[PDB]
Amino acid sequence: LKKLDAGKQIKLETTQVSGNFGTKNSSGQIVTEGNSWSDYISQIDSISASI
Amino acid sequence: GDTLSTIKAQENQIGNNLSPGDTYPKKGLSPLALNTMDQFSSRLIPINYDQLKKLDAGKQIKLETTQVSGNFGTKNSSGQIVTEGNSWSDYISQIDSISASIILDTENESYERRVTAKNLQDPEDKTPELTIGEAIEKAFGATKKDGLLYFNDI
Amino acid sequence: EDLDTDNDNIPDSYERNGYTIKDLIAVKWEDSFAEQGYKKYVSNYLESNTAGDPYTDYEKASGSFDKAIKTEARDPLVAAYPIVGVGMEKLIISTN
Ligand SMILES: [Ca+2]
Ligand SMILES: [Ca+2]
Repeated sequence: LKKLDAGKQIKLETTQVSGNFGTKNSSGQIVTEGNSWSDYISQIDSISASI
Repeated sequence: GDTLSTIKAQENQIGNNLSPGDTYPKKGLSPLALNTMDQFSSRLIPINYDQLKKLDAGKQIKLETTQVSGNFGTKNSSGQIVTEGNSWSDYISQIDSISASIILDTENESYERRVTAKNLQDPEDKTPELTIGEAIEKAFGATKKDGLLYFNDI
Repeated sequence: EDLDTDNDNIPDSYERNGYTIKDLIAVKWEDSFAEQGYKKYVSNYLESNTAGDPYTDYEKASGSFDKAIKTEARDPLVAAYPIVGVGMEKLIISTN
């Protein structure tokens, strides 16, 4: 706190994010529960070039 | 005009059964207390200091029932009645959107009924059309004697 | 015709030209139906949810979906998507 009130600033860094994607079930209804992105993040990053 | 709190019924204040015309607690029993605010009945309802000063000067706290939840019963693949997962909030709006409400006082015994009303701007609505008299006769079970409707004797 | 690509209950040609729902069946639209109160519907013939809402083309056109949604939502080209907001009325401060 003594550092904070003397002018220093707190920086916020996002280490990771989580979230689901949408897909069709046996019916025509979109379901986005249990379809995580962390399963495909590494696989996509391992075979792709970032632009 | 200040809403002090809105509290949903916890496990202590849930009525297992409520028949038509019945009451929970049943007639002849004291009213149930509602003095817990959180979800696990671990916190008591607080009020402010100015609110308490209002309360001790004669002002009254009113109670308003905004909504009511509950289940209904049906038969599964066996002959056993199951009332879990079935809710009334799925059908409340659909029933209210196509029905006309009718009430009847009859000396402190109220009846509230909903009767299907046909839409005349929809050519594909085949629900039969009823007058007000037919709707009143159907909803309350009144009988006809000489072209007039009697509820039981009134 | 009898082709059905989106595999709903409405043929593709009826979707392309025009159709109306009567007796829970989609029929070719004729201009004489407008005096009876019927409506003319046209929608995508390669999709099952033309508007993006959960209900399909046949459900919306036939009104087989929920009965509390407005009549304007029954044509396939209008989405039945609610818009809910919150409005504050007053604030109470309890000094500690
Ligand atoms: Ca089709
Ligand atoms: Ca279609």
